[PDB]
Amino acid sequence: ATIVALKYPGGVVMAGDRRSTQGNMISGRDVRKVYITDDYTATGIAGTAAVAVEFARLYAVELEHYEKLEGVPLTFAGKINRLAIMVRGNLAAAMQGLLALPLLAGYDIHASDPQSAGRIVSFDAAGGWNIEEEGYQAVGSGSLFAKSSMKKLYSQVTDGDSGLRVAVEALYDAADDDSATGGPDLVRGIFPTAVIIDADGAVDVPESRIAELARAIIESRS
Amino acid sequence: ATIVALKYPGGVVMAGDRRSTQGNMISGRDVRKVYITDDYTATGIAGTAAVAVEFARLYAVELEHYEKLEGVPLTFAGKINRLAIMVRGNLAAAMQGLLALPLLAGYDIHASDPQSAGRIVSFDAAGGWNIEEEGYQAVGSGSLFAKSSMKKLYSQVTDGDSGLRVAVEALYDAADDDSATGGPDLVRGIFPTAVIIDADGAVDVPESRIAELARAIIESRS
Amino acid sequence: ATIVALKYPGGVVMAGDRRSTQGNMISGRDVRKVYITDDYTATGIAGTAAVAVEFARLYAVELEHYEKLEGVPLTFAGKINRLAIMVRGNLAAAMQGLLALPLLAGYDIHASDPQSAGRIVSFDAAGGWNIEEEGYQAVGSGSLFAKSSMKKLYSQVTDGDSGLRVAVEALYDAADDDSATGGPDLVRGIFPTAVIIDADGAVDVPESRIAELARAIIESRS
Amino acid sequence: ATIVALKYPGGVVMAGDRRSTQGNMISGRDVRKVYITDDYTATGIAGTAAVAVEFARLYAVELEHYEKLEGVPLTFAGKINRLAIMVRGNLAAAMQGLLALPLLAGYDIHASDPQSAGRIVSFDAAGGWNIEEEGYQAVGSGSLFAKSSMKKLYSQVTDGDSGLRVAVEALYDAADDDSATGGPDLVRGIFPTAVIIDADGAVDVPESRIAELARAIIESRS
Amino acid sequence: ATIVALKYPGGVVMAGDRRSTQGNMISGRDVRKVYITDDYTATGIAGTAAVAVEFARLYAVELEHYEKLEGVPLTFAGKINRLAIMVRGNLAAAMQGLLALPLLAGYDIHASDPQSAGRIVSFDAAGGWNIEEEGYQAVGSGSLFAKSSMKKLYSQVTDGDSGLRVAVEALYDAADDDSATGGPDLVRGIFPTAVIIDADGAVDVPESRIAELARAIIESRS
Amino acid sequence: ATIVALKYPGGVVMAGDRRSTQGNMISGRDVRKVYITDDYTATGIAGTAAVAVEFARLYAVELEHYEKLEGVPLTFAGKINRLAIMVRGNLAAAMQGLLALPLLAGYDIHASDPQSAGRIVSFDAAGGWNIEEEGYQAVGSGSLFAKSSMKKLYSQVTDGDSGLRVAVEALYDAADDDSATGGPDLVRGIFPTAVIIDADGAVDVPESRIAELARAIIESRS
Amino acid sequence: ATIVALKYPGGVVMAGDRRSTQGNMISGRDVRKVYITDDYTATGIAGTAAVAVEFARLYAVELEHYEKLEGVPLTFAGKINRLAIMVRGNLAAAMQGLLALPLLAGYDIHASDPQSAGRIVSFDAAGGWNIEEEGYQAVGSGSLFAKSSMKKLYSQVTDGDSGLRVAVEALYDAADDDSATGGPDLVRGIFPTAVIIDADGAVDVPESRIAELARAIIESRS
Amino acid sequence: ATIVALKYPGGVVMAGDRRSTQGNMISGRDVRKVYITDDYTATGIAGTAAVAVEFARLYAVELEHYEKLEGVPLTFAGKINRLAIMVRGNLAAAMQGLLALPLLAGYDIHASDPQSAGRIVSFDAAGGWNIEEEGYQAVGSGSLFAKSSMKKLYSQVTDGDSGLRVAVEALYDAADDDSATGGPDLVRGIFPTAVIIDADGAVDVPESRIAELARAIIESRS
Amino acid sequence: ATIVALKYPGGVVMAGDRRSTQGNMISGRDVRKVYITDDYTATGIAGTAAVAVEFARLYAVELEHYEKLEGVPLTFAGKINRLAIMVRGNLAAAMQGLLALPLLAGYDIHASDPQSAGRIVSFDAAGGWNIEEEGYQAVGSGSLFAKSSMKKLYSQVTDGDSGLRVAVEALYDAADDDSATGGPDLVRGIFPTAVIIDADGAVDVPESRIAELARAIIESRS
Repeated sequence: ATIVALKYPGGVVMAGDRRSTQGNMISGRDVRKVYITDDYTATGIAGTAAVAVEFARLYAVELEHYEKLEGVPLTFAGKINRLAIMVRGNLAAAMQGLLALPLLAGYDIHASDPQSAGRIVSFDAAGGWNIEEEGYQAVGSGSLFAKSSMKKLYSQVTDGDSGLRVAVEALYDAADDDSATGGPDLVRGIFPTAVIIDADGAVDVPESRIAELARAIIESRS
Repeated sequence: ATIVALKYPGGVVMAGDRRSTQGNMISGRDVRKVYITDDYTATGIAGTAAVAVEFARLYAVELEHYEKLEGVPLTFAGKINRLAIMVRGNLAAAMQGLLALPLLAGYDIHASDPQSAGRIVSFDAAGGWNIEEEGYQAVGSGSLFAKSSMKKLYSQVTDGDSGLRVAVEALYDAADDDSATGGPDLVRGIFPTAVIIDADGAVDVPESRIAELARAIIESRS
Repeated sequence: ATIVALKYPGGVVMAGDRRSTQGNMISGRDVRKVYITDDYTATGIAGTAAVAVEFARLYAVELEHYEKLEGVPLTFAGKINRLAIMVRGNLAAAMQGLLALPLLAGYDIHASDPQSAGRIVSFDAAGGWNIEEEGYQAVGSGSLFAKSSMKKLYSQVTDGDSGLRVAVEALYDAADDDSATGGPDLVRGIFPTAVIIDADGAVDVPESRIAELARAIIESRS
Repeated sequence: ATIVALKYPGGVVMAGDRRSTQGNMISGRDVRKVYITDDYTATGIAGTAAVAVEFARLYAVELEHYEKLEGVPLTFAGKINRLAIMVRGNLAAAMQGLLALPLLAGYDIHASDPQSAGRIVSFDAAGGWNIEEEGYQAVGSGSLFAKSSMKKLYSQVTDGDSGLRVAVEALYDAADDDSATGGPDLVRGIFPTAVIIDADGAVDVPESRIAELARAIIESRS
Repeated sequence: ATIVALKYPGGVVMAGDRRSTQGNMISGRDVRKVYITDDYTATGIAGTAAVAVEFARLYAVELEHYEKLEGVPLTFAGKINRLAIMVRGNLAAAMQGLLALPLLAGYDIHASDPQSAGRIVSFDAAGGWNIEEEGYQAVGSGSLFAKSSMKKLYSQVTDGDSGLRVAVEALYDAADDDSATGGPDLVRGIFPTAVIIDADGAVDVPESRIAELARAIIESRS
Repeated sequence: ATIVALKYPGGVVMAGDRRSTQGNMISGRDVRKVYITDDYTATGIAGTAAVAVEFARLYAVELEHYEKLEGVPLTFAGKINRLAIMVRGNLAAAMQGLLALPLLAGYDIHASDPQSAGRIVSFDAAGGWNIEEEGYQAVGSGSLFAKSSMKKLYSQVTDGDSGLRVAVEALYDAADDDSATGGPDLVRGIFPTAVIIDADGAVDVPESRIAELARAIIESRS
Repeated sequence: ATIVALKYPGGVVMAGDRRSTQGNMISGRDVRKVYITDDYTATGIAGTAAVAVEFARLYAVELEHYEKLEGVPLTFAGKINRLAIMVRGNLAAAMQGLLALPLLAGYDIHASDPQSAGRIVSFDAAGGWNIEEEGYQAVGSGSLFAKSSMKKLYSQVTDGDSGLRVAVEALYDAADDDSATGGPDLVRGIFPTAVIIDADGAVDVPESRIAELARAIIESRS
Repeated sequence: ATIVALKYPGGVVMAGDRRSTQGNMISGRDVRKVYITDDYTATGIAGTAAVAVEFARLYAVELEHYEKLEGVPLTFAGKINRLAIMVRGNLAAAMQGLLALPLLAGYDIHASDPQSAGRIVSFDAAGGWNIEEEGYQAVGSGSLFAKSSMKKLYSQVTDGDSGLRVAVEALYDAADDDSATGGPDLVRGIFPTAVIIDADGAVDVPESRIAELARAIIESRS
Repeated sequence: ATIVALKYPGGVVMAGDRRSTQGNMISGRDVRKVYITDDYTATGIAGTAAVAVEFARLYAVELEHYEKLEGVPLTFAGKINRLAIMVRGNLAAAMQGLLALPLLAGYDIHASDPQSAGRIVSFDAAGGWNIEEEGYQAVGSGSLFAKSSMKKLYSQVTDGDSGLRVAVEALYDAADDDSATGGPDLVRGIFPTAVIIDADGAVDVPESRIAELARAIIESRS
């Protein structure tokens, strides 16, 4: 399990792997771990799937409920506070073993500079949150390898396509260096899913672009 | 870690994977686990590498020492007894965690029927040994998947090439179903190693044949 | 504690940090961890210093004793076997907490190709050894960060100076990403020590070259 | 984590480091640990960030709520009592491992002598509080080194700039003597944050002054 | 218990406190912890007295025995090795609770520069040794406070008297900041003992000089 | 921590030390441990400060509340019962480690003989109370030494000044024999605080008298 | 169990109680705990009687054996070393519960000043020894009370009778303050035993003198 | 702690010691343990004082409350039932260590024979009660010795004075045979307290009679 | 199990009960526990019978062996030392549960006064021994009751018959007060065994005298 997210001028990208493992045996091959909560942010949870899907659904439901009740969407700080409270409320279950660490990436429509409106937030096991400002952040088992790869590869990010390519390459490096992370599948045609958030909203990247990027990266590495 | 061995008319084949993992992180990519002790048998040990290489070297040294002292090679039963004693003498270290389960495949030159002279022997953690007679046997973490694949694929074994193809396909299935087993590497050009033992002795299969077999299997599975 | 070693055409380089920490408090600022055993190989041990210096001295003494007794130096395989036996004999003390993982880099004078005569060997806690062939290897607390940095930076290695620069940059990255690794000191003038082994023997890199390389890297990163 | 605070004629200064470490790996590089609750006092919490930010926000909210309800600000003794109750109410979580030790520095507008109106209060893990009167106090992992440095350097404090320089030098010494404390960053341009409280209220020290002070201290130490 | 030692041009000084405490109750008031082994070095052990006196006597006896047997005194490296072996041989008793950490200070008569012939060696609990080169080192319960005081006060060391004054001031600071360290006694006339080693040998500082230095320091601090 | 109290004809005196220690390190140098609850009695608590200040404040608040509600002050037996109930209600926290043993000294205005109206009450950890009648009582870590000193020195008590001198001498002896008790400070000018209760009420002894008494005692002991 | 010993001009006295208690029940009423080893020293052991008598007999036997073998008595330092070795050799039994702490008092015939030839040595549980120089020392359960009493009463010691009276008074105070120490028995006529060592040798004090001293002390205390 | 009670024609006597011990150290010298609940019975509790005084006060309060509510005193069986319920309700605290075993002695005014109206009741730790009919009963640490002494001495009981003398002698024997029981004090003038209950009610024995009885017993034993 | 022994002018008597109990069930009714080792002393062991008989036989064998080897009987001190060594050598088995506490009574033929030549020695579980001088001593489960009875009844001992009667009465009292001690049996005719030692040697008391004494005591108690 590895989820990466980096900031590019005018938006933010988010991607994750598609592998679920029960110990050392592979259980899933195309598991989806990146979800869209509402128009201008997406979340990704690494850990137990049973807690991850529940957290995603509950976060989306709470955001929609508040928006319907008050008539206006929550501010970014309010969303961060709600997610932090949700994470903190599961500390006992995390101690038992039901651990889920989410990653939040969104676009701030109430920012003076649209080019620097992208935000990346990481959460701790105890509920603490920190706003990422180095331009990238990764979570999961292979987070360290992906973070090092992004540290070296962030100099080539200029637009959305460059950021997507860097994210795919970081995921490939994490899968190469970690046995719990699943790389691109050229036999079954399974590729990581990505979400791009910009001023127009959050959209889902088509599988064709990710397939071409993965094929190009594999050819280059050969 | 997965090592497979099956019997074909006129000989016996033996193959294993090339992956070493320290927990969940990949440490090796072309680790060799199949060794040739003397002319008419080869061994393969799955488990801790530090114990596996030591066991292989010690077994070869003991066989050579006996052959030099007495002037004649040991019988197959004597070799099985020596290997069983060696395995039994390491039970305390196996209990602590230094476990090594070897697999023995050899050719009996003192058999009435040369076509049925192949032998496969499996060893337990307590030193018990059993002569395999179903025609195939696998050891390691992904032994069950490989054994099922060989159970379905043993009907197509007629000669050495068919047995080698079946072994490679079983290793591929085990790597597909197990995250601790490494499949063929089309980027770095790493392929499993195989040893063929027949009436002329034990030889090492060239990497080119294994590469072509793996490529054909991958193309067929696509 | 971080020690790195990579292979370049015609030799091999080896370097390590200069930090000793007692828990979370800094105890040493210029600790030397890379030692020269004899003419054509050098070793580096990461872990408890009391065991590291003892292991280095004992290995050098054993090599010199064998060379004096037999009149010829040991082969590389013999040196690897001796070091593996020494590491394996300390497993109980390592279990208690006195752990020391050495890294071996040397030059093989009995190789057909002088340009590919460099060797890098890594040792496990149980005494297992593996010959490194990816071109680089790192040990210590910050080994992962240095290994990722070398994975990205190995494409620029052409000669000794390039390899030394890559090693220094990898050490700098490891110190940046790890609080237990000490980076270059521009106030006290403390810089990591490096050893270069080639066909002419093993020599110690002067501090001036490492100082200039570290200053250039710091200026580039600014 | 290290937070220092000392008293100068006519006010009080407060500063802290910008390092967050998850065990031995660095997680944050510009973490803010000094916060302003209201006009005439500021607080600093060392320990778990998830508890520290919550404590700061809750203390500020409680003070504002009381001021709005009663129409007058709380006395200094009342603020100390409220903070002590808040600290005491978290003793079980501190026993489990969620420990947070705050440091309180403020200006008493109801004092006969304005020059001696500065107050420094330290809190224990059990909720006990003591008013600091030696002129300085430090909390965190590297509190001892900073306290010794301030013990030697307090003789040069005459005004606000002298106190700020002494605080920065004490933080530098603590970072030098402790691996968990982050010193000034000349590459990324990260410097410790400081807050100055005087008769006109609590203000935030601009980063430029701290940068010049740190550069001067580094040059002097060279 | 606190023992300090610092280097001055042309020699080395060594001093320690005179307090023995059984838990929280004071048992001794003039305990001697600095001993002279032979002509050109002195040792000081902090910890259990029953082990400290035994270690001092055994070290002196071993040095004298070697000098009598071989006719020449041991080199400094040999003395360090012997002391390290002695410390390492007591690791089990230290684990039970009989811990003794010695501090070694000596003068090297076989050095090119007489002004830089002073040496300070510190030993770890596991037997590891490191040659001190910052110019000072302290051991005992209040070692940190004394080390910080010496860090600030080392700039005034020019000769033997300055070094002695700095050592006495550091001991006074350690006694002030630590309840297990005994300061100067103006009622019973008990003062710390000091040993000065120079090119002429190791001598014992008379109590009168230490008394005057302590009185001057107390008057200055008033 | 040591608090002493003895009876003299016409009143009662009470005094305590000014040292707070966190294990073996000194944390406070002028901590106040003797408090005045109301007109005709004072209390002193030895142990955890966080519990001691809370107990003193709560006892004073309860006494004032009862006096305001009923219009008449509580009898001495009622005050003893209230304090015993308060002590008994904290037995679980004392078992965990939050132990606080108070000492009560007061003047009974409803006694037939004004000269024998002084009362001293000691409390146990389980809430039991006993009225002291030997003429003196001490509590704290160094209670035994102070009690022995008062046993020898009680023959010289004739009036208030004699009792104060005896109490100061007992505190000095306790500080001499105990490392957790702080004696008079001739450098920082810190002296123990004392409270005198007589027929006119409870008053605080000025620091000048205690300073002169301590100086005279120190001169006599020299 | 309480044994006291103090120094007077021209000799040294030693005395102990006569009570043995099995838990809380009295088992003995006239147990002797002070023994004479040879001419110029006597010893007293507090703790388990079965170990105490054995230690006394063994010490006397060893001293006599050495004197007979070498023809000259051991020096005082040699006797101290032998007793320390004997105490150290029983550390395991002391840990189990068979603890015996001896007290050594003797006269040095090889001293320049006969008036200051008295010596008092105390031993720790780990075998450490310290020469007493305050003029008095007590061991046993009620050692603290006796030591405080001697601290106050040492000013009246001028000769042997004064020292004996002070020792008897200290024993009486220890018995008064400790329930495990037996005071003088006026019904059965049991009184503590004392030994006086001077330039003429060690002699046993007659019971009549101790009886008169105890009666006078009891009458004075009435 | 020892409390004795025996029956004589026409009444019943009750007495107890005056010693309180905290482990092995004496804490009290004239502690009162025999109390009068109402006109025709008295109680004595041995064990923790904090529980003993509380039990005595609560029993007296309950008896007075019932007498005031119903207008008639409780029967003896009702009093026994109430005391048994009170003892049974404290079983958990007794299990923790807060054990208190009371002894009840009273006079039955509703009995046919006034000469045999005395009653002695003993209570167990579980709340069980038994009416004593052998003529005597003792409780406390030294209960066995006192019971044996009363077994031998009960033949001389004819009236109140004889019973009082027998009780005092039994207490003296218990104090002689037990170190936790305090005998008569001829120095401080402390003697055991006794209560005599007859047809006229319960009265307190004056100290003079007990003093004369103790002096006569001591003289006889001499 | 109860064994008693008391001293009378001109000799010493020794007696014990005849009951063996396995927990709470009676196993033996006439078990003999008093044995004669040699002419002038007898021993009695209380505890495990399997150890008691072995100890008696071994002690007798050792005494006879020494007497035969040297030609003269051992002194009383030598016998005490041998018995103490034998008891001390069984401390581990006693800790497991095989406890045996012997009682020694003998006649000293080498004493100046024949009337005071009787000796009684008691031994502890750790091997310590004490010579009894109060005139009586008892061991076993009911030792306390017998000792109290002898304390009251020792005033009537004038000769052998009086001592025997006192011993029988003490045994009867111990059996009455203890359920593990067997009293005289008037149905089966079982009575305690006694041994009388005087100047003429040790003899066994006939059962008729003990029967008459027990019958007289029973009649008197009726």
